Amino acid sequence: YFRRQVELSTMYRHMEKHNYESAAEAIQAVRDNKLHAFIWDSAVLEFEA
Amino acid sequence: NKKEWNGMMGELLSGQADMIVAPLTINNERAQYIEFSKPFKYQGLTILVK
Amino acid sequence: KIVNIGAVLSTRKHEQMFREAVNQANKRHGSWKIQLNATSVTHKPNAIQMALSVCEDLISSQVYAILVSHPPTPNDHFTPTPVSYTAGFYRIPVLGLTTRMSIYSDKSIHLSFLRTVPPYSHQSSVWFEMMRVYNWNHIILLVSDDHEGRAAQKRLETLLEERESKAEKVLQFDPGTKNVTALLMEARELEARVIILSASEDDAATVYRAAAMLNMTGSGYVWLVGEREISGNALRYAPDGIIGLQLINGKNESAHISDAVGVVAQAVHELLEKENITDPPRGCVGNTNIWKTGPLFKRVLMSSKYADGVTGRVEFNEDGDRKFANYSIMNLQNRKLVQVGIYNGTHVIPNDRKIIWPGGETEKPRGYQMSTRLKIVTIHQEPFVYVKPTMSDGTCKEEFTVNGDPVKKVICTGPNDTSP
Amino acid sequence: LNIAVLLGHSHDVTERELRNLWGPEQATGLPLDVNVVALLMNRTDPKSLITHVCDLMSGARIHGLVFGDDTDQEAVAQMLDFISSQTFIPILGIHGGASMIMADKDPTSTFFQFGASIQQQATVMLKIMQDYDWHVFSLVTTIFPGYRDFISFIKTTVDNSFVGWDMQNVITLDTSFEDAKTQVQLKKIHSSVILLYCSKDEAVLILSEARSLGLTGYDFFWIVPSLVSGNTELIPKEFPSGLISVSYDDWDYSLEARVRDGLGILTTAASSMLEKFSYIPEAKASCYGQAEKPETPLHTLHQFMVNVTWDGKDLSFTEEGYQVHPRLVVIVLNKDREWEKVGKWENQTLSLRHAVWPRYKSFSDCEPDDNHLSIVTLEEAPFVIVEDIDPLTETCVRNTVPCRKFVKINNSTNEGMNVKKCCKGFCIDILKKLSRTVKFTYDLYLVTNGKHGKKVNNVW
Amino acid sequence: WDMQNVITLDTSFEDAKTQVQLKKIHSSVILLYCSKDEAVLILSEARSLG
Ligand SMILES: *[C@@H]1O[C@H](CO)[C@@H](O[C@@H]2O[C@H](CO)[C@@H](O)[C@H](O)[C@H]2NC(C)=O)[C@H](O)[C@H]1NC(C)=O
Ligand SMILES: *[C@@H]1O[C@H](CO)[C@@H](O[C@@H]2O[C@H](CO)[C@@H](O)[C@H](O)[C@H]2NC(C)=O)[C@H](O)[C@H]1NC(C)=O
Ligand SMILES: *[C@@H]1O[C@H](CO)[C@@H](O[C@@H]2O[C@H](CO)[C@@H](O)[C@H](O)[C@H]2NC(C)=O)[C@H](O)[C@H]1NC(C)=O
Ligand SMILES: *[C@@H]1O[C@H](CO)[C@@H](O)[C@H](O)[C@H]1NC(C)=O
Ligand SMILES: *[C@@H]1O[C@H](CO)[C@@H](O)[C@H](O)[C@H]1NC(C)=O
Ligand SMILES: *[C@@H]1O[C@H](CO)[C@@H](O)[C@H](O)[C@H]1NC(C)=O
Ligand SMILES: *[C@@H]1O[C@H](CO)[C@@H](O)[C@H](O)[C@H]1NC(C)=O
Ligand SMILES: *[C@@H]1O[C@H](CO)[C@@H](O)[C@H](O)[C@H]1NC(C)=O
Ligand SMILES: *[C@@H]1O[C@H](CO)[C@@H](O)[C@H](O)[C@H]1NC(C)=O
Ligand SMILES: *[C@@H]1O[C@H](CO)[C@@H](O)[C@H](O)[C@H]1NC(C)=O
Ligand SMILES: *[C@@H]1O[C@H](CO)[C@@H](O)[C@H](O)[C@H]1NC(C)=O
Ligand SMILES: *[C@@H]1O[C@H](CO)[C@@H](O)[C@H](O)[C@H]1NC(C)=O
Repeated sequence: YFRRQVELSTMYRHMEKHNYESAAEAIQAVRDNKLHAFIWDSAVLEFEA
Repeated sequence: NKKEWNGMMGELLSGQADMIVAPLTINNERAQYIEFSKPFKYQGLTILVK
Repeated sequence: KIVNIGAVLSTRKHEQMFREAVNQANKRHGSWKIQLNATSVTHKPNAIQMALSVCEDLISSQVYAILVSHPPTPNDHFTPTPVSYTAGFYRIPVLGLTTRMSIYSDKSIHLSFLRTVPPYSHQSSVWFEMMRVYNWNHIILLVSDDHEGRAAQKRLETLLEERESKAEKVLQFDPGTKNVTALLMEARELEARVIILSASEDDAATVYRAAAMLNMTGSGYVWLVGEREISGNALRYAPDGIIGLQLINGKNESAHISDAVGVVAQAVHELLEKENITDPPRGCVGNTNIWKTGPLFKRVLMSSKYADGVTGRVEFNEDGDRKFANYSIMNLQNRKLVQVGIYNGTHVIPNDRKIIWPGGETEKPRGYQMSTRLKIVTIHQEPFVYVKPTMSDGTCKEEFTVNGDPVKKVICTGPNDTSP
Repeated sequence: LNIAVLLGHSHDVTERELRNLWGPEQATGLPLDVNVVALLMNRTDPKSLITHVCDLMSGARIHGLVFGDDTDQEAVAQMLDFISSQTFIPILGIHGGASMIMADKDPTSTFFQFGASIQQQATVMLKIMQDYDWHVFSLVTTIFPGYRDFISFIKTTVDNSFVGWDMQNVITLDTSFEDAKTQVQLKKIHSSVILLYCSKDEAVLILSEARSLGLTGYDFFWIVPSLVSGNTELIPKEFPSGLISVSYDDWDYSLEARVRDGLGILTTAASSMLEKFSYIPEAKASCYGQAEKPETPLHTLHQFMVNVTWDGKDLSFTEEGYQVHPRLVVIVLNKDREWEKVGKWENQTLSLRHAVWPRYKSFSDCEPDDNHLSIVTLEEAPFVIVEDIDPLTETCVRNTVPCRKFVKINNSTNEGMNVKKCCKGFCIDILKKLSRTVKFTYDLYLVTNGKHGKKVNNVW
Repeated sequence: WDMQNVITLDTSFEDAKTQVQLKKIHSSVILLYCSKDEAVLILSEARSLG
């Protein structure tokens, strides 16, 4: 979805170097402040909040 | 010498499974190859921070 | 003035018939000063020296018509290739009349070849018409020979474009093998029962043995074969109720050649209306100057529409084949050949006979055996797929919700880990 | 072993260099009794072909057969295919109608052409378009055969493409042109690059129709294969001067070097089969007096020399027998009515002489054309954003436009390479919306004289 | 309005330079000014041009 949106290439080029296999990797990383943001559906994120 | 899929789509298109029942992302690319169903969940995208 | 006409292996009931067709071609075609001159040769089983003898006899003859007249040949090669390939040096049109391989229809290769015995791709067209009769979507394909089989698969994918349907399974392999049972099991695991068979006679006998020993002729199964599978040892080993196809007056020879010679004669006498008439040179001893009106004479032969004859309306298509031929639909009723249908090129008509199937009733087998147990795959989603190890052995913890409701768990087979 | 090279030709080539072609060659000669026979012929009728094939097979059982041709009859090679169906002998084709590409061989045939398949030619043409990134194009085919494979390979190539080509749908010709249905089929093409697959007799009618439709413009490009582009000298007058074609007919590598390479591959297969099996000479006894029950061998070089290594060139073969990596030449028609050589094709990748693509803008005489623009700019960050090409895709990101930068070696030199580089920014978007509105063509590059502009003693 | 350049003919259909003017139209609506004797030839050419 970001690869088609070429006007959002730069963030894509910022995010291509840190991609994670599973979402729980990103969850454990953002809980221990190894990240700063994540792009996800609203209902699941509010559920986990 | 071919762009190919993997994961759930790689195991579905190979016929290893029968039907994906999962939070599968409806987009333009996947429906060019397979069919979809009508969605049970409507939701957008947002940012999780600390 | 004089036109030579070449025939190869005119049979002993056709050695007079060929000269009779030469005489009838000069009968009603006007008082013009053109004459004809018949040249008939007979093979010996080496195609090299016979290709040489035929090609220099045609160079010394300077023919305008080249024919193929070999039904009673037990040689399994069935290659009239080198005479057509020699005539392609001058683009001289060769009218085959016996073979049914689509590999002869390669106009990239066979530059100057036409024939009136259309191949098994048209049997696939008949099969698509039968699909439109029975309103079927999922079919099972099985072809051994690869040269005709790629053409058959391509023709079938061209046929499926109308509904935008797709074949359920593709099967292409080495002909002659005796170990195909794994692909038959993977076809059995599929939903449909539509069997499409296009192979050699030994391969058809092999799959008949692998079918009859493995219950594949019972109820629900849909058998559908052609003409190679109803001949020879495949005809010996065929189970009953099987449905094949047959060319009406295809293997018939004398009236076939008579209608072909009438087509050639009226096409030539139409071509003599046009000017710039070239002639084949003496290409035996060093004459490589190609014949000028090759594609012109071929293009005159392409749109040669006819309705007179014994078989009836004969006309060449974009493949240069018999438009809208007659077809028989044969059944093996208790090891006996019973015709159960007829096919004009646009519709199917069943006869007064009953369609007896290898399984149960005479109705169409609704062979779409549904997947009653669906193999469901999913990914580990945290709010959606909660995953627990087994408590003691294959058991869970039967918990309730906050409102008194047991959470309906399931025995999954999830990934043990995510590391490769 | 007994290896013969025959040439039925008219081009004046002597024979003694072909006798020298074995002596210093094959320095690591693992087969001992290798005997070469070089023969030159004049007329290419099939009688002499069959006769001398039987003479050479009776001539001490020759296993290596190499033939090239100067004439343009492809079916002769097909004739050799029938010879390849009978002699059970691996035969190499070199040049001309012996080297023209056929569709599908036989398992009974062992003849090997030296050329490129139509899929490989399509790969080279789409590699040209990939190197030029002209995304808006169309496919035009006829009922000339070998066409559904062509269209299908193009469809699978676009579906497996790095670019994501915005390909307009395929318009196919059906009959001889009525100029009523066919004209409506041709009016749907407002693109700039047209791919044409037809015969040479059909191409004259098609380009005459496009000239009558005005579809032979300076913006309208034409890339045709070697199958339609025939003789290099015989060119009809109805072709645009700038007609892009690709053919492996090279003259920097002549016929003698290529038959030397074929002899190297033959001796390589012979030495490797000698390392595998002892009794190498296995052929047919005689043509005349042929009794039946042929002793079909199982020690052949047909499915044995699939790969080969010679002179650093990976000259491996495909499943049908075609070369994996041949040597293709990209040419165009010049204003001097000759097929001007432009570039060469590598093993897989592609390199051209003119990096900046020349137009040959006077494709005919009735072309008053002045709608190209030469545009220069300087790097200013909120307007001009200059980056390298993406090395992963060898393609700029599609929102950007390419330019060239005359990057020099040093201060003492005066030569520079025009490095094609990606550009976005504000004025790039201005230029794109102008080219959508004013509907012009343009050429973007950078200033290498220096800064914006300043009068230095009445010199700007 | 969006107007293509006005096509003016010389004589009846020549198949040399008249169709050069005719084939430049990829639009839909065309008005015509001729005589009834010229109209048959113009509509026959437009049928032949499709
Ligand atoms: C067609 O004309 C040829 C002569 O050009 C005839 O063929 C000859 O027939 C006689 C008698 O059988 C033979 O002795 C010659 O050897 C033949 N010459 C050949 C092969 O050209 C032939 O009779 C004519 N057509 C018929 C009636 O078959
Ligand atoms: C044909 O191929 C199959 C393998 O596909 C082999 O036979 C079967 O092999 C499976 C294991 O793959 C066994 O479970 C079966 O018991 C075998 N069946 C029989 C009867 O052999 C073997 O290579 C060939 N055998 C046939 C004719 O099925
Ligand atoms: C094949 O062709 C025809 C028609 O099927 C049949 O034989 C001819 O039959 C017609 C009447 O339909 C007669 O006028 C002819 O005299 C018959 N010819 C001969 C020689 O039998 C028969 O079915 C087959 N005959 C062959 C082998 O040609
Ligand atoms: C199917 O074949 C198997 C082979 O073991 C045989 O046991 C069985 O009887 C057959 N099916 C039926 C229902 O007859
Ligand atoms: C044959 O073609 C040539 C081409 O110039 C022509 O001059 C000649 O009149 C043609 N022959 C006839 C009788 O049409
Ligand atoms: C099937 O046979 C009839 C016999 O007259 C023949 O006209 C035609 O080839 C086929 N069907 C029709 C009537 O078109
Ligand atoms: C065959 O005959 C005619 C054409 O002659 C055709 O209209 C008709 O539909 C066909 N009928 C059959 C037997 O399918
Ligand atoms: C052409 O070759 C033949 C042998 O095939 C030979 O007899 C003849 O003299 C040659 N003609 C010339 C001189 O080119
Ligand atoms: C060609 O491929 C084979 C494997 O099929 C390999 O063993 C061989 O080294 C390769 N090259 C040569 C030297 O033939
Ligand atoms: C092609 O040739 C080059 C130069 O010899 C070589 O480095 C490369 O490995 C070869 N492979 C490709 C890219 O086809
Ligand atoms: C020449 O050399 C360096 C490196 O090639 C180059 O960057 C520069 O343009 C020149 N430097 C000077 C001013 O000598
Ligand atoms: C570089 O070239 C310029 C002239 O373009 C000159 O003024 C300058 O002195 C040169 N620098 C060096 C490397 O001497």
